[PDB]
Amino acid sequence: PLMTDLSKKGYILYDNVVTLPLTTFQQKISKYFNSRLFGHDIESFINRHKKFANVSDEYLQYIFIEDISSP
Amino acid sequence: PLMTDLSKKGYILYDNVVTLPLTTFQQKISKYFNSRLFGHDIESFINRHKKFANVSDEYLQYIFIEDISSP
Repeated sequence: PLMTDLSKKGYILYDNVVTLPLTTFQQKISKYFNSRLFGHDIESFINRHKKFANVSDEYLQYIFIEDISSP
Repeated sequence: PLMTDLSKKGYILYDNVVTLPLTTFQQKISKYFNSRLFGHDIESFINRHKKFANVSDEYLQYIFIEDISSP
């Protein structure tokens, strides 16, 4: 139920389904680990885990802890 | 404890790890490095032992004991 307040944290909700844009996730995770040394790991992880609910709607059934931790 | 002389040489300690610039590293080994002769051999050294913080930052976990002694 807290997706309502989660969407107010700079998040976008589509069709009442948690949507994970690819570029935002890649840019956010690129600031923590080296891209060159982990690109194959990232692509292998996403290829075997990604799921799309539409032709263009692609999301990951994963939620971080920082974006949901209360301040 | 060698920070007294390391700082005088213009080097900086990053994450308690000595930093050696790549450009000045290649300056001394210009005669000892050749693309046609030593490039393939030096690649196995570079990829195996040299580690970088990111794409831009470069450092080596080694120092020249003979090159730091005052003549």
